[PDB]
Amino acid sequence: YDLTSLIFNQPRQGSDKIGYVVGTSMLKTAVVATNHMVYYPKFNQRVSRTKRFFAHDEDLACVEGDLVHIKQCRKISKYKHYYVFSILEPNVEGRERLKLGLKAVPPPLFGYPVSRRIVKLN
Amino acid sequence: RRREENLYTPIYDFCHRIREATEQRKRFVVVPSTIETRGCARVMHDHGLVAGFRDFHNDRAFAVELKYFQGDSTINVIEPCSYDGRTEFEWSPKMMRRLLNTHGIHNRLVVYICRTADNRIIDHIHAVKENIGGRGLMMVH
Amino acid sequence: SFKYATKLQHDEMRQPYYIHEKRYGIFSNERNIAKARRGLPFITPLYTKHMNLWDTDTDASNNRFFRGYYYGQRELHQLLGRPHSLEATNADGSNDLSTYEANTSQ
Amino acid sequence: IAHWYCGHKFRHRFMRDKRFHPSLQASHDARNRFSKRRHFKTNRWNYQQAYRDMP
Amino acid sequence: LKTLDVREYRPLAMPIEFRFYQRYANHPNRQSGIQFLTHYNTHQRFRVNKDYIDYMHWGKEQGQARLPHRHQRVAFDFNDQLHPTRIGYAWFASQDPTFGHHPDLSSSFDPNYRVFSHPEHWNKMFTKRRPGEGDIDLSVLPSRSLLGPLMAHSDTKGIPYFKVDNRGHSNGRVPGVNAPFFGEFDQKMMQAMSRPLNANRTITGNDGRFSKTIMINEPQCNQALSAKTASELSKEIDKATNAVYS
Amino acid sequence: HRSGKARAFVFRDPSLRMMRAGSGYQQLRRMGMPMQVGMGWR
Amino acid sequence: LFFLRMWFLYGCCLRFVLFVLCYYMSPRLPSSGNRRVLYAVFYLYNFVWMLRCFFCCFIGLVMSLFIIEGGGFVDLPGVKYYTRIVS
Amino acid sequence: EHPAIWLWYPWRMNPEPPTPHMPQRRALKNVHGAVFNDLTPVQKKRQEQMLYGVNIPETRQMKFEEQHPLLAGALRKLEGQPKGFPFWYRKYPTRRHAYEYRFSIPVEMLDGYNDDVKKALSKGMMSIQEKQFAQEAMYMERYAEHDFDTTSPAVLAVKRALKCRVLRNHLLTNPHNNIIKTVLANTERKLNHALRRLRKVDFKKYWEIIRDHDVQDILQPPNLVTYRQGSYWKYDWNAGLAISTNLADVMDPRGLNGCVETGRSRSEVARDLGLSYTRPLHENEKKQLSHQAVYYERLAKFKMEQPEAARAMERERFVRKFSGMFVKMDIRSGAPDFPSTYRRLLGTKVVRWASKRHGPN
Amino acid sequence: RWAAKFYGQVTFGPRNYPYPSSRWLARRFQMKKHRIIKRFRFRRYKLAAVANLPFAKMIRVGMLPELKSSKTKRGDVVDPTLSGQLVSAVKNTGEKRKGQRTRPKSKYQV
RNA sequence: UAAAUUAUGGUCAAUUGUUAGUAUUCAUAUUAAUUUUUUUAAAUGUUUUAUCAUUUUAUAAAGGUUUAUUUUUGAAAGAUUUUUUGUAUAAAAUUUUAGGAAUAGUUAAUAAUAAUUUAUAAUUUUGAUUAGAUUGUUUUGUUAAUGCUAUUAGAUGGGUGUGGAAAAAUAAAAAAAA
RNA sequence: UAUACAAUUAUCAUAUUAAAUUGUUAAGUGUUGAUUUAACCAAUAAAAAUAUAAAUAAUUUUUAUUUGUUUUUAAACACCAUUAGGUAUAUGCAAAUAUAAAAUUAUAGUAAUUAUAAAUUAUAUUAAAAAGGUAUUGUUGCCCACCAAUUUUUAUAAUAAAAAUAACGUGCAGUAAUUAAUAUAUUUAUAAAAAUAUAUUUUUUUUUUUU
Ligand SMILES: [Mg+2]
Ligand SMILES: [Mg+2]
Ligand SMILES: [Mg+2]
Ligand SMILES: [Mg+2]
Ligand SMILES: [Mg+2]
Ligand SMILES: [Mg+2]
Ligand SMILES: [Mg+2]
Ligand SMILES: [Mg+2]
Ligand SMILES: [Mg+2]
Ligand SMILES: [Mg+2]
Ligand SMILES: [Mg+2]
Ligand SMILES: [Mg+2]
Ligand SMILES: [Mg+2]
Ligand SMILES: [Mg+2]
Ligand SMILES: [Mg+2]
Ligand SMILES: [Mg+2]
Ligand SMILES: [Mg+2]
Ligand SMILES: [Mg+2]
Ligand SMILES: [Mg+2]
Ligand SMILES: [Mg+2]
Ligand SMILES: [Mg+2]
Ligand SMILES: [Mg+2]
Ligand SMILES: [Mg+2]
Repeated sequence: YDLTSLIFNQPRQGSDKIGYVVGTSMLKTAVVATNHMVYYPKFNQRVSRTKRFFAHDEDLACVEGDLVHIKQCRKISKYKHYYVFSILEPNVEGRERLKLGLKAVPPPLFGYPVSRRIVKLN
Repeated sequence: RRREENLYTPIYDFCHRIREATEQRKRFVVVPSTIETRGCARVMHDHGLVAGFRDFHNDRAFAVELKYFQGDSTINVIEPCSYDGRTEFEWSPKMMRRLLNTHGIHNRLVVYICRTADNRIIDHIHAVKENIGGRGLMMVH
Repeated sequence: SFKYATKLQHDEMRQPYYIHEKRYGIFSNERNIAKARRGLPFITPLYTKHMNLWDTDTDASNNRFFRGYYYGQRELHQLLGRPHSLEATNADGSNDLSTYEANTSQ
Repeated sequence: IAHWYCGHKFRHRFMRDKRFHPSLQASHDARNRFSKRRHFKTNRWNYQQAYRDMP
Repeated sequence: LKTLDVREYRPLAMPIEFRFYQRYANHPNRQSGIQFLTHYNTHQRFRVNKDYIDYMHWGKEQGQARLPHRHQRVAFDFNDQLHPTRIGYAWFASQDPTFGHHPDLSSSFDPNYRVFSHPEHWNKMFTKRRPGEGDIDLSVLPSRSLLGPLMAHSDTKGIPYFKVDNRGHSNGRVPGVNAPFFGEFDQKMMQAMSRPLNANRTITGNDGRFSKTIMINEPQCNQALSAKTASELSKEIDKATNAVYS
Repeated sequence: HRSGKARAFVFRDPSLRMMRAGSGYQQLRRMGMPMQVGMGWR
Repeated sequence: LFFLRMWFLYGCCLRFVLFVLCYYMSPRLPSSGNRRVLYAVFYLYNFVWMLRCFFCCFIGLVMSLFIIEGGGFVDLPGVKYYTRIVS
Repeated sequence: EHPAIWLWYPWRMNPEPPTPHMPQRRALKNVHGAVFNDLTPVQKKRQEQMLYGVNIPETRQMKFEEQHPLLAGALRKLEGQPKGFPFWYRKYPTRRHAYEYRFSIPVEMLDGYNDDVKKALSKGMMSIQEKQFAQEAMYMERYAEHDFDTTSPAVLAVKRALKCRVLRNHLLTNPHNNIIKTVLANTERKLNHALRRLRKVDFKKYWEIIRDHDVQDILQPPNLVTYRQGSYWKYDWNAGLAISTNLADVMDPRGLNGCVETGRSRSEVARDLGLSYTRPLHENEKKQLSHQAVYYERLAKFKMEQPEAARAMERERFVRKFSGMFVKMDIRSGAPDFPSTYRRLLGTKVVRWASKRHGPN
Repeated sequence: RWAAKFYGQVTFGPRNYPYPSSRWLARRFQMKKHRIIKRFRFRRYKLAAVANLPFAKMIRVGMLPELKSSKTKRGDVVDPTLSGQLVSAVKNTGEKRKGQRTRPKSKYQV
């Protein structure tokens, strides 16, 4: 019981997911971040976790930062069991940003954390 | 103010307002006004744990008038059901029915307030009457 | 509420078997029992959950687990653009309708 | 609390339970709960010109 | 360290703060206590970053220096007066001609009023505490200088003459303040919290242990009872009167 | 004892202790929440 | 209960050990005397551990292996294990 | 020479300073950890344009004349003559609206006074704080939806943009006041909020604000980790603007939805209605696709014109199918993730893979 | 700060004890801290943390073969280039160059 | 924002340590266990057949796996005179170590392609991969109780690939074509 | 061996809604010499004063930013050393009590606990009256480190670390305790510890409502 089952009647658990598109570096492939729910009966409370999926968009509509509906399907490639069923919210700003030749979204400033100290000046 | 701290609820500090105002023997308390809060007040005033109450249709708050008898209060203890808003306790009808029973004798002495699917604020006695389960709010006696 | 009700080995403490039929069709498991790899360790998952708790069919009105506010319903209301709060007028999380729901007959 | 789990003291058990506590979980605001301090002051001397493709 | 006690020392004293720490706090800056009955955003008075209190100069009239000032209190005693309703007598013309100024109508009453507290407003911490020293904000106490009234003195009369303001009292027409006041004063709040005994909220009531108050509320039509309201009153009257404890 | 466990000032109302237990693991097992994916008892 | 004193029982109630040395040690004041301490050996997962335990037992004709049980505390600091019988 | 070295004599509280010594003056970070040495030429232009003076746009005079032609008619009769009645009051709805002279004194009120007074209330005589408030009022007026609008996103974003520039150049001058470092960082955060709400309210204004004041550096997602989990895009969910688009003006909705009964995706119903939604492509995707489109023509040409080479390759493939690990497809062979479903083989039996996970799952 | 303010738990008194530490306890732990610090000084400890290296793992320079105090114990194995650079750092830390900021000096620093 | 009755209904929550100034779930208690006792297991030769062959007879050896294990009817059941269909291999959740860093026959598109196809690739600080320990999602014990504390065992790669399905090299207690 | 924290107030190290930052002033020569100090020794001595308002409240800064170490003595005081000097106070680096925690010690296997506050303790110039105890029939009371043997665990730094411990030899660190103690900082060293820079009372108090 969470948002996803609240909106959908799913034939099988995880057959529908709503998420955001994070990155498209792969042709006809949209990566999607999605939330699901965990219950701790000891404390009687819920937590939201998050998970990434590869979804198959033929025809390449999805721009990074789209709100998409996603469904379970035929095995497509090694990691893609999901396809983009519908764009709920497209990214209008991102699309106009692309049309001008710029990247959909600015690339994140820092990468993953390190245990070193990088001294890089000028 | 931070993460580890409990997440307070209008019910939580409603109960603690009343408790502290009862300890200082005050006649009036100004207290948070939400649906289930003034629900709780009407129920307490039904059972006579409280002298009176009013909502002035002021947005934030409304007021409760406390009752004292024989020099101490009419309220022994008043406690909220949950410390957080992130925790929600559900009361099965059989549980609310257990409360009513003290080793074979019917006990209405203590009152428990709860929400219904129907948005009603009820004591556990009417709840058991119509056999509906509800979400816990507070106990008082 | 006691230890005897902890033991589900009684049939009186356990959701009955037939539920799994009602969800997946009748005599559906006889298929699964003849499967190649079975019961070592795992068997084709047996779904028995009291039918008023089913996540698939039921919703916020008949099922108490849906109307839990701070994780399911909070997100839903943020998304749909209803005003919401901890202790609200409507059973689920919400003080009022959103703009779309007020302006459109569904 | 069984004494074999985690440290030899008791409080070590509750110190690893705080790792699983529901309202303590890692998110976009609270990050790197388990080693905060290895990553501290890591980029101080790393000079990165921010990304602007728009005037 | 040495794992044992080298000294055999048993103090017999049991200070109440050491034992029950749930109810008492000996830490400095935590002394203001747990008060729920304040108006601030924390029930813990000592985390509140707004009004820092002054233990030396405060609490003449309020008792302890921890407790809220007379004008900010959200809880009221039985025999103590509650807040004055601000005005900002003409409207008592219907009343007793001799009746003077009602005790609860005040010209100047500010629920938001900054009381001067030294540790906030005069802060000597960064200094050696010599006679002139410490940093002071003057925005708290109203200026007793003559500079103000001199600098602003004009031939155009004041705001009241010019009637610049819109609105008025925020509640619109108020029997005490704007409009005239008719009928009787309820000085205790007895009629102000009562429970409607009726589905129409026409008749309301207040019950003590052994006494019962039935009050007819129809201020619009001048307390003229309808057929339904009267047939209702004959119910509330005899159900109040045939009650066991009245 | 700055170094040691927090103690309640008074007891806890047992009735409330039983009211907060409604959604606990035993009640869930009785409702049938967890999927039975293995042989279980023989 | 003190659970770290039992380290060499390894989750067992009793142990089997072989005799090596027997020396004497003086207890913590104000208890004077000589406490007899037997220095024993046993093996687990092909590791040979030297166990050090309090000799309360009765020695008859010369014998080798003992049976070790853990107790409460004793006069002598540092010696957790006690002797049941000698075989 | 090569990495910095911290030397710590452990009896001392802290290490000795490093050998290369670092820069003598600490770099000034923005909120996200990016470094600005100085204002960018654009921001610099904004402050140089604040400093010497601001101006009321004749836009306001114009809409004043079209909306209240009578009042403007009166002022048009009376120019240069001292006025005892302020006809111009509609032109300046708010106290803040008149910035061209000190103390919110409208221009046409100075008609009958001394020229010395006129110079004493001029822009040149403003304090610096007053000048900031001037620039802020001008810009707030150009982006405001009505006169008294403050809290709306565009206004908020602009005023915070300005405040931010001011604090930035201030820190450029006098290096250590960390009070204002902190206030700059907080302002930058609230600016980030305001802008990200703007692009989902009206995006062109969002664009032209970024282009006027040159803040794109606080719209950059902070770090890859929290971005990959889609918590950067998760913001406009919390703000409640996620569904706010009102498509129909853009993006004809007919091909954005999937078929519930059919099961076909949105790309499918778009295919069927003969519509194409496709994001503009970079050169990557274009040259990949244009390389792939032609496979069959290249192949047809190959097997027509050069049969022997083909037959060689085919020999190798056909014979390969009989050699190799698995000859037939079973649950074991047809496991899409081999190392994942059998992890228990990975060290000992199966040496091909050194790790159990190469993908999301 | 890098080093430890305290050693062991210096504030142990009963709850609501209205000071961080009692005199007795703080004196005990002052003793232990004293012993440790004195050990650091006389053995001539030196630690280093180098850029572009794991930081939590600190090269102990006081054990390096050149700077080692003992004539007996085998010191440590650190890269030849890096160790040369560490030796140069320790050496040129010693004395005050004018125009540089004055930094505390001691016998045990050499 | 009013009370309620045609009256005990819808079937039992109930806590037992003789301590040693005080603060803090910590020795000596009961229940459950190991200490502790031969009233439930068991021996080798599976069996037909058309003869050097061909039919019947499919998950207890070990290794140590935490994003992990998933599947058909073509065998038998099984009934007509012969051609008989379609549905399956895919996923989602839950995943341990006090003091925490990078992993890799590697992602996605093309296709029954490429030991050198094309690409701005994939996993990771929302805790990865190695490495320790460990047989995973109806089984226990204590308890008035949200808890704490158990649950075995059984799926370990390929290399003339038989068979419906690899589950195929002692170790039954499954009647195996009169 | 298993067998139920708190959530109304809990002092050592995981900060967070905040208004600051910047100011060029002062002071110096007449003359024949015992100043300062409990006491020594070097040897011109005078001095560095001004700012309020304003900044809006909350929702994704936790790899970012931040908590008294600072160029210039040809300028002193002060401090450290001793007639021969050093140093003389926020441009590098530096997270860190203001508390989110589960019996003491201990680098998270060592010993079995520890910590704690009001009982009791004869001399402080009132027309005799205010006072502290790590001891517990109580100063002939207790305790503190180094300096040997041994015992035991390990994350082996001049001479490893830690814990048990009842010798020998130095002293006299602590109980307002013979220059009050306590914490941080820096230096110093037979050993407790000592010098200086800041905070502070688990140290004992001495008290001008315009003169
Ligand atoms: Mg149980
Ligand atoms: Mg003691
Ligand atoms: Mg005493
Ligand atoms: Mg053990
Ligand atoms: Mg003993
Ligand atoms: Mg897979
Ligand atoms: Mg392996
Ligand atoms: Mg020191
Ligand atoms: Mg096997
Ligand atoms: Mg492993
Ligand atoms: Mg899974
Ligand atoms: Mg799978
Ligand atoms: Mg083989
Ligand atoms: Mg902390
Ligand atoms: Mg200097
Ligand atoms: Mg040893
Ligand atoms: Mg040693
Ligand atoms: Mg002494
Ligand atoms: Mg001393
Ligand atoms: Mg002394
Ligand atoms: Mg000291
Ligand atoms: Mg010394
Ligand atoms: Mg010292």
